[PDB]
Amino acid sequence: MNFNVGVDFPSFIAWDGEESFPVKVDGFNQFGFTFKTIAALTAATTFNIFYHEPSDADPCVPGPAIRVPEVPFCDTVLLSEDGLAAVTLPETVTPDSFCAGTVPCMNGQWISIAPATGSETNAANVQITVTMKGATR
Amino acid sequence: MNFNVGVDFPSFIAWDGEESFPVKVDGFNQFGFTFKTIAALTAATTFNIFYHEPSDADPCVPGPAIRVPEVPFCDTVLLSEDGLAAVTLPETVTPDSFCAGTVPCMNGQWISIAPATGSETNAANVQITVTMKGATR
Amino acid sequence: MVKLNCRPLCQAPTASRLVSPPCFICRGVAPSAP
Amino acid sequence: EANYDFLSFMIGAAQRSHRINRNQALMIGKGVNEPKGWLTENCFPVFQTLPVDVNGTSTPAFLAQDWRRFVTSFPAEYGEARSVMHQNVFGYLAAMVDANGRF
Amino acid sequence: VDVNGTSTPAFLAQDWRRFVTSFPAEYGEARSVMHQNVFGYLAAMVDANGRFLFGDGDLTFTPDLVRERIRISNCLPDPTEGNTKGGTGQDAFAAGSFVAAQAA
Amino acid sequence: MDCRNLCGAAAPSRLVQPGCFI
Repeated sequence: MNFNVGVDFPSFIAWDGEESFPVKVDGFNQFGFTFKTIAALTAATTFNIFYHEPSDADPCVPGPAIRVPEVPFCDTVLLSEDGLAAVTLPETVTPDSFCAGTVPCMNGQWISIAPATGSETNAANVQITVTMKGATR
Repeated sequence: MNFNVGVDFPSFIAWDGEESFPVKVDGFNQFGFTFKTIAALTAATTFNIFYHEPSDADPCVPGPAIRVPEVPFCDTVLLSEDGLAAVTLPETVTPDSFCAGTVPCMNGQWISIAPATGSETNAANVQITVTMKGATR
Repeated sequence: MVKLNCRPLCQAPTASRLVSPPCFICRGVAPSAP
Repeated sequence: EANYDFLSFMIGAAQRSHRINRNQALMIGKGVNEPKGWLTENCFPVFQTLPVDVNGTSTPAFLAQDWRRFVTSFPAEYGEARSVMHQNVFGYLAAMVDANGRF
Repeated sequence: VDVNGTSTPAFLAQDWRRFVTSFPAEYGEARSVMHQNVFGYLAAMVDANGRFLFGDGDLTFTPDLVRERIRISNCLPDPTEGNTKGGTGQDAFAAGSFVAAQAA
Repeated sequence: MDCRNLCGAAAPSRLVQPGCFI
């Protein structure tokens, strides 16, 4: 008795192993992340979050990819040396285990994920996609 | 205040425009499909659906892609060539415009989507994902 | 809508075997030799 | 007519079929339209006894020691646990024999 | 203990009785502490005949440990690591692994 | 930051018992 859940929480590709994809998050108001590997990893992997602004040439296309600054919560013990938002998939994840994450503060209209340099080898086996929650219109 | 929605409706890739991937839904109870068009198409894009069963070699690996059967209901009066569940994204669908789909009756362990014979070149510019719901595992 | 109904004439018996747990064996004894 | 009441016969051998299929499902119900059987769910801790080598064969088997441990190895902090199996397995256990020949 | 020439470590009910009886009696009543894994590995002891060394003929061995002056625990080092390290081949107790204790 | 699993994969738990050790 499944419901059509394409009319609610529609997912979109973000990183298909070797290509980033800015997805529009304006109409939506909440969004998370699912990390799924197709093989085993070799070393720990890191992924950098970016965001785009509407390029003046057209309001419905992403502009450049500007960096996202991670905002600290309470009870924090460490900060990224630059303050920049980035997630990490730890080593020893078997490719039948999805992994969750979510940025607590949005900025821009298109979110994007890129393989942090020096870790793009495992990136191929990694696939990151995004789901959302709201329509608002 | 975007909740961590990785858990509580995650999702995975199903068809990256190049190849299919059976996405386990046996551990789930409700699910659905989300299409996405990246470029203007040429004609109606038909997609065959399939369901899989666990290989006797390993209960955690897909077997073959058995043909999911189309099921009718109250006003279903347009059955296909004896009934084989398969969908079709129509023409006149611009980019940044996602679609929704579902299968009324689940069968097997996981689902898979393939470009119907003749829609491959059009399928080259589509990306299809699957999103689950609620499950207790 | 004639519904059929059929029974056999002579029945055959049913035999079977009664295999039973084997000898007690040791899956490794301490005092032994190579 | 036809004195034997078919109505009550069916009213009985509908609930009987329902009950037996309910039990079968809740035991090994395979996902779709079948309540998930705890057998096929396969997230229970499952212990497999190691085989025995009879004159160099490494033949699978099962002796009373494994059973007694599998019963006792249950963490008592969870509470009282009951065991379920076939009567064939029970007769198999009651039919165990030592090397000398005694039960 | 020896096996096929190899001298892997092990533990026997004889050693357990030796340890529990070796307490200086004049001290006083000294109870013992151990993991349920150890008590299970013990109650599942089988002789060369094929008989259980304890509770012979009732498929389980269950004496009241209070009478047998044994308090049980479950977050002790548990020498049978994950209840899988009995030892005939590569399952040796890895000598240097706590087993049990006893004190007043 | 919160990670999951799909299959049980708890199949192999080979319990060992004290053989005839004498």
